[PDB]
Amino acid sequence: IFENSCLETMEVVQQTRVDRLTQGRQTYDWTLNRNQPAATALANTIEVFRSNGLTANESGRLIDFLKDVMESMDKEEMEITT
Amino acid sequence: PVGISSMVEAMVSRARIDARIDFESGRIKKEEFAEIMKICSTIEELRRQ
Amino acid sequence: GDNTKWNENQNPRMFLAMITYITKNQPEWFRNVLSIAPIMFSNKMARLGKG
Amino acid sequence: MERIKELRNLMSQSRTREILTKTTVDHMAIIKKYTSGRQEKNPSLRMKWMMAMKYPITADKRITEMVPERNEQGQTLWSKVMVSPLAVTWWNRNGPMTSTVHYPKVYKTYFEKVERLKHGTFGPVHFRNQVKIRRRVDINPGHADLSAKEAQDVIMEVVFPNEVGARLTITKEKKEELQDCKISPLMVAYMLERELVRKTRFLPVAGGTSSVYIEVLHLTQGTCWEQMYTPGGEVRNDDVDQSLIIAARNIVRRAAVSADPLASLLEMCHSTQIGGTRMVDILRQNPTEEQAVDICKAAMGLRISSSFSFGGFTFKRTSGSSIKREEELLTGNLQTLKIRVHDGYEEFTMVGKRATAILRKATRRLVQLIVSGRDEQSVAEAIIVAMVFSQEDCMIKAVRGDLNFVNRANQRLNPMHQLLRHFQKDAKVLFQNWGIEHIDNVMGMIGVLPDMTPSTEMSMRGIRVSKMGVDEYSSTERVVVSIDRFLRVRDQRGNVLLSPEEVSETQGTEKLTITYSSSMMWEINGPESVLVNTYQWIIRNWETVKIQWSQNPTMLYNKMEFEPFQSLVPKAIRGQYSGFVRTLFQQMRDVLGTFDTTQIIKLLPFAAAPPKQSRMQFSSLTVNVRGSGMRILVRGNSPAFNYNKTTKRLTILGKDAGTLGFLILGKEDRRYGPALSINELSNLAKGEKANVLIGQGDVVLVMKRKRDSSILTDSQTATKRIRM
Amino acid sequence: MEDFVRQCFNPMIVELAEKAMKEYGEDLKIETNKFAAICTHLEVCFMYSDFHFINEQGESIVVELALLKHRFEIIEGRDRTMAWTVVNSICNTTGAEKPKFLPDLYDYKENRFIEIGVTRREVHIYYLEKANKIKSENTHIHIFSFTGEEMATKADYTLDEESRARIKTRLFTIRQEMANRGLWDSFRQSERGEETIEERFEITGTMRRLADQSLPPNFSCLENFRAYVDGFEPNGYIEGKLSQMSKEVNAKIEPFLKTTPRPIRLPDGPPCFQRSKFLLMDALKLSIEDPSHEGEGIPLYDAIKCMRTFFGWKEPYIVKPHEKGINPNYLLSWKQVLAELQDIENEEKIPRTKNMKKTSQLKWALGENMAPEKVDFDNCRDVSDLKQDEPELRSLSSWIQNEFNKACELTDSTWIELDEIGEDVAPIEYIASMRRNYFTAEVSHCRATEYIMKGVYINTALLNASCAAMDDFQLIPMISKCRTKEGRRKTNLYGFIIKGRSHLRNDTDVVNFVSMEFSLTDPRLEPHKWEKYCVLEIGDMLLQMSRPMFLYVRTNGTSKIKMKWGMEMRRCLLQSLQQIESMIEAESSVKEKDMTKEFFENKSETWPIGESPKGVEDGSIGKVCRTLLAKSVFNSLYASPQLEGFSAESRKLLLVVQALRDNLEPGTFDLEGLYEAIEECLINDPWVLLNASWFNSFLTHALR
Repeated sequence: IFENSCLETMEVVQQTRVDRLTQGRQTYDWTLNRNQPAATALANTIEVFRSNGLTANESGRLIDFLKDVMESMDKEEMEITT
Repeated sequence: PVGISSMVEAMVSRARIDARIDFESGRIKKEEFAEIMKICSTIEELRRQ
Repeated sequence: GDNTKWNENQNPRMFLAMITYITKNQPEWFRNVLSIAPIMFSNKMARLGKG
Repeated sequence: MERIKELRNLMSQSRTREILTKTTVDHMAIIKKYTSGRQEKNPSLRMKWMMAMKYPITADKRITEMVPERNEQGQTLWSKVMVSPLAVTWWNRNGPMTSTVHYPKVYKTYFEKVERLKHGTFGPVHFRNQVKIRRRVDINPGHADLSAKEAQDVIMEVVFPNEVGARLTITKEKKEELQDCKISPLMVAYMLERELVRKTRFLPVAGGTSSVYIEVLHLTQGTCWEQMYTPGGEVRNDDVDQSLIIAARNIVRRAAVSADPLASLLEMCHSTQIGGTRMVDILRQNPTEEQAVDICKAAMGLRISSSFSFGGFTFKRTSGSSIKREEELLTGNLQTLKIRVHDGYEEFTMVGKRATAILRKATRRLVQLIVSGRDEQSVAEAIIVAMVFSQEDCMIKAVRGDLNFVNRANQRLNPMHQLLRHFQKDAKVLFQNWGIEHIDNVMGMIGVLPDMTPSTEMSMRGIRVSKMGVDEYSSTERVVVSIDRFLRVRDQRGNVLLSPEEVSETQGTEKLTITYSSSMMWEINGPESVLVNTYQWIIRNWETVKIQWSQNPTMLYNKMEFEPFQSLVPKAIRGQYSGFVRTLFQQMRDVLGTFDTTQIIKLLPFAAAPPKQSRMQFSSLTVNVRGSGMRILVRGNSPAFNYNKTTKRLTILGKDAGTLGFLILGKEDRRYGPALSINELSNLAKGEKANVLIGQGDVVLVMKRKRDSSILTDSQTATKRIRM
Repeated sequence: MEDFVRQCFNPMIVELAEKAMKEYGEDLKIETNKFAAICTHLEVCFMYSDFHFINEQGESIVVELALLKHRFEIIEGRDRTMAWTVVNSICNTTGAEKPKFLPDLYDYKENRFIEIGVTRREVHIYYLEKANKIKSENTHIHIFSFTGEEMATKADYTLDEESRARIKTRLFTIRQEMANRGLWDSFRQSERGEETIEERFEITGTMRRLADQSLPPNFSCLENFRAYVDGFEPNGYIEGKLSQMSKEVNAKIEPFLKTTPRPIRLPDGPPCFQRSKFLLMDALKLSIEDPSHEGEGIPLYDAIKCMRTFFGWKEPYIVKPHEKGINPNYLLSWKQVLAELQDIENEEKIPRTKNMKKTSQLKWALGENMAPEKVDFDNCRDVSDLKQDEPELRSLSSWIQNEFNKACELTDSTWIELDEIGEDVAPIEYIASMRRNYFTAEVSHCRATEYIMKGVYINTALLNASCAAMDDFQLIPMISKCRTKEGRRKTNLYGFIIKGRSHLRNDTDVVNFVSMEFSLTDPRLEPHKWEKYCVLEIGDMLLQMSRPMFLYVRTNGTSKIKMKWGMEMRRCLLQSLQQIESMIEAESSVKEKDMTKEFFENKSETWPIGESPKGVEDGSIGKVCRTLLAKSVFNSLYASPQLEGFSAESRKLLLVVQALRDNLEPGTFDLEGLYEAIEECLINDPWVLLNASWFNSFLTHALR
């Protein structure tokens, strides 16, 4: 059962766009350090990544956004513009 | 929508084709058509930077 | 039945372990992707709030 | 110009031009989902507060010249463009009466519900402890079985033709009947998508299968009651898959007898046509799960369900594994049988024609079984196939007689199917030899006796017949198949999944018109169709026949597409006819130029027979259809061969039989004029290299085409260079 | 993706790609993009080689469906060994140096080796890669893309015009197909030169550092952990860990017989007061029997014409104080109410809404007098008293049971305008109608319906005023409407409410208010009930007993959510119906022709609802309907988290009592824990304590 479930999940992670990340309830935006709606917090994070050297999410893949999140923790300083 | 072209180029092509068709067969002012296509070429040059 | 204080006893390292067993013999990138959430939950902070 | 002006003043700000330049059209769907999300300020309360307010409606500016400011009592309904809700009632009271009562053609799917309610005769309410039967049913009336993609590709063509994708009778019908009486393109598109797209889901029902019964499920079924309801008049798609089922059954039955069943199955599938659409496309895009349909899908490489078929019943594994451990066994009548003994513990759920069951079986021992069906003989058949699969030595010793069961192709069946087909007709030995035990009749579970009589405290060893149905769990699984040359499908693990030997449980009516055009099937549609299909094939492949008759025609004669026609001329004068037509064709070849195509088409199908040296001539040739002998002449037209001289149409027994978009060159090239729209029905003198905006994206060059380019035998002849 | 490829290709190319992936052990379940790319390459090669023959001279022609070559030998679709054999054969035949890299096709006319590359990225980069990979040797390169571009070596596109555009169109169509299916992932896989690799997901520092710190305290690197998990042996560690665990860890079943249930403990202390937002049984109506016909009707003038119908306004001599606070401010605020009412004839324009003056008594009664000022801790770092409280235990009182008893009684009016429903042309529709209309008839005239409508109107008016009166104290009348027995519409006035500042930005933001309600009950009868109330004997009314008319005034606070939960109080109807309808179905599911008309219409069936003479006093069906309605209503207005917790914890005890009554030999684990949970949510709420006494009575009369 695990291998079938894993294949289905691989299909999901290959096909999933960034839309599935906006369809949600209140989330925590670290850009403003406050609770914000899903789409607004997502746009805040996207723009603060694009202001820095993190522009992989524009390919449409959620996995590319996860790669951006991964490489963000490797950068020494993250500047937030308001 | 499906398409590899950017938003700007696709929209400009749609605008130019629509202007041509509603000027040639349809009815629209000649100078209005000229200004529309001038603005379209201006935006085409704008997206170069 | 019902499990009292069921939520606060689940250790994310256990989730990491069971995911690692579920992703057995699977490609390495799949395991590297799925195992991120338990690792982030193992090292996580709780915000207190207003004050 | 307002839109291009907005593009201009929008492309000025850097952060608003970077988005428009970098993001492509393909990703627009992901860029629309970025919202503020301030909306849910108690919308009921907000609507009440807005209705309490004066002039909350928003309209355009054309109301000024259409409705008055003061009504007949001096009440204001304007502002400066806000509108009082009273203005809506005013417009409905005395407004522009128009002829758009044409409405019920786009909203047909709702008037269908209204009509099903009009003649929806009712029935009594037989209250009972309703138990949910987990079925998978479709919820759409009259949708012609079109998936979401192929339906939206028709919507785009009928409502937004100038921006269609880069890719059918409904596309003409709807475009015709709502041609100029369009209401709102988005509304029409949504309504046609609701009307035309299929949708099948997993619902608990208590007697409703068709679309008419599920649309009104809240009326018929409830918590602990049921209402007998009959709408009157079924829908299109509950019997569209039935013809495909019948076609697949007949195709598999005819392939199993052939020399190479797999290649036969493939050719028959790619050549068969169902309701205007080719079979293989339906197979690739149809969610119908049947044994012969799974055989057909596996023959072309498509995924099917892990469920394996035994005794016409499809099994699903719930829990437990097994090991092979082959073993020999002696029957109750001294017959050695090598068998695959299912070892270990297993749990199965078997779905059937009209009966289902839950089985729990250990190594050569049936532990538990819960069966529910509709007919007494049906639950008997279910219990028989279950006892056969149980593998207990009780039924092995209960085998009475030698087991020699062969397939329709004279093939030794597997010992499993041997035992099954043996016990399937007379099984009263196995019942009286199985064993009886006591039960408690709890949770609505009754027992069965050897005489097929219900009992409250006695049943078979480990058996229960359930009242109010067994819960039918149909889980969806898709794993690749391993088809072989004899139409047997096995899993990747090596378990024999399905085989032809259990497909025929009924004949077939074909509620929709079915067409087979390959070679081997021209005998189901009576002997009368043999002639019309042979001559249609002749006229279709006439261009290759013309040169294959001039050169090496002995290979043209023995083509196996004439076999069904050869079986209609009597077996006695077949060789004489063949020799006569062959010597006539040889005289036509020797005296060059002196040959008419009409007589060649008239007399060719007789040359396929083994010729004999006939010392006699002929003018009339006989063909037997339904026992009646029809003649075809050698001079002039016959009722069997009616070729109109002027019309040039060939008519065979009243039936007619023959007579004798674009492609992209590359990206937009500024040479061949400015770009065009998809509306270019003017082919522009048929050369016309022109750039056009396709879809909602870019512009590409376009030229005409010359020859058909389809899915024909050219892919099959690609094999002519491989396997050399 | 994997399923999609099986659609847009014929079975032969699928079979060849499956055979070709079995060359290097490439499992197609993972490398789906490689499978797609190989199928694409094969179909391109096939459509490339078809339809091209060589005439009697040295030129190429097109053909359909008599004896000729093909000008092209297919190399990619064959086995490795056979392909190399064919290449070496044609090279020894034509004398051309064989390329070191395996080509895809050989041309007969130009005597060149044409190799095909179908890429997703720019064709210029792919051609430069194939050139830096294959240069200075006579090997022609032909590169296609899904966008329609095409690049050959030195502008020598070695085909016809249409034969190439057919392939370009097929590729564009495949692109659109996998585009609108969301399957445009392979743009990231073939973007490597080597078109096979799937997505690799790295774990670099500051992330691997957290991964190595997330494992159990037996490893240092997570790779050791994953290798340990990969090879695992279920040797029976469960039984060993069980043999090692102490025997005290057990779910020891303690049996449950009719002796073990002990009645629920009840708190002892000061009598419980009433905190309902408005007076339920003590409020007094002021009728005008006026058909102005409703809704847009202005509620301020209806209230003043309520006042116009009463005479005998005594000078306010206050009786029961609040015992903590400025008492005369209440009667001063009431006098201000009367003064502002009579002071409309000077305004010369009637206002539709009376905004009270910002008087001292009214600023105090609403608590707006400036409270502790907002400061920062930087300047109030130290003060002698800079401290920062659990409730007290209040015992049950006798008045809540009488309140409920009065809530179940029938009244004079109807209190509902229940709209119409269409014709009934179905048996289940007949049954539903016969249930709903009998329920409506038995419930309409009930006092709980008056409570529902009263709460709805009051909360609606207050919330509507909290939007436009966001800055001033507006006087809000407590108006209800009903229909008398003789069928004449009546407008009742229960009292007034003065609202404070209503800057309600959030939903939990509270606005303070003062409720002044009419009554005929002496607080001196039950002074413990009116703890938060201040009483003003305000007049005598014509009844001819001429009983004194009192005004109960209290200061309270409400929020937006508190108001809206109370505008939807008619849900208490539906809930009742469902909790009735369940009993009509669940208790009658065992029947062929369901018992529906025997549930109603049969007064012999009596249900236990009361215990006056130390004995069960069962009543009729209408008493049951009104009891459930009033129970739901009181749950709505006396809503408290104690009630929720009590329901949740007592439902379990009730279910186990029922399982014992069905003789199903039940048992618990920690009954003391359940009793602790029950006693934890019993502090001061009169409604919760009344429900607890009810459950105690039930346990007393359940053979336990």
